[PDB]
Amino acid sequence: PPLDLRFWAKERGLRGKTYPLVCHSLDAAAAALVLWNEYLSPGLRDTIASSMETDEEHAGHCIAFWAGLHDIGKLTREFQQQIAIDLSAYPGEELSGEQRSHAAATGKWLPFALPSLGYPNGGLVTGLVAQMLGGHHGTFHPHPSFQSRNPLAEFGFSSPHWEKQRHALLHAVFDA
DNA sequence: CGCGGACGAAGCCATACCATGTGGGCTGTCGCCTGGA
Ligand SMILES: [Fe+3]
Repeated sequence: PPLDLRFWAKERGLRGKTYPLVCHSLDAAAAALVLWNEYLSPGLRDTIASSMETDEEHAGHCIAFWAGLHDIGKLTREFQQQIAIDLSAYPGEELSGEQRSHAAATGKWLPFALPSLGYPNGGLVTGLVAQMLGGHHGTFHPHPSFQSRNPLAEFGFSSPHWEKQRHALLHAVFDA
């Protein structure tokens, strides 16, 4: 699916301009890498890399992709509808009023989409990383507790259009 | 001297703006008189 550039990532004090979400995800991941090489100490990187059974190369790669996903939860409807943006393109997912923050949205959606990329479904690694970046605003949220065998739809993610776009963004930052 | 009644001693407290649609049940009338049935 062709990725769209209408979705926002930053709106405060832009004098009427909108910033694409994908560019924020990517430049964020880049910040993760450059800080992973220039800022962090080699010994601490030995600590983290050792604790995660991986090496600097793939550990840095992983956390870079994770930073690139920090704000993926912004692809809801209450998030972009905050200002006048045309949403009639993709129907469904009407306003329920859960007041979820984008960080909560990502923290609750990641444990069920990324398994197509290889993380073990229901495992621990995907959980810790999911809540880990999902709490990117200082407050961590609990692990997803669902009672329906279709968790994606019970959390309010039922439109195949929206899900197809966020999967597209996921894959985009994944090969990037 | 023996004692009633009343109080007081604490353990407690609590950084990345908007809405509401409803109802139904009670009252009595004449023209009067003759004729025919
Ligand atoms: Fe964020």
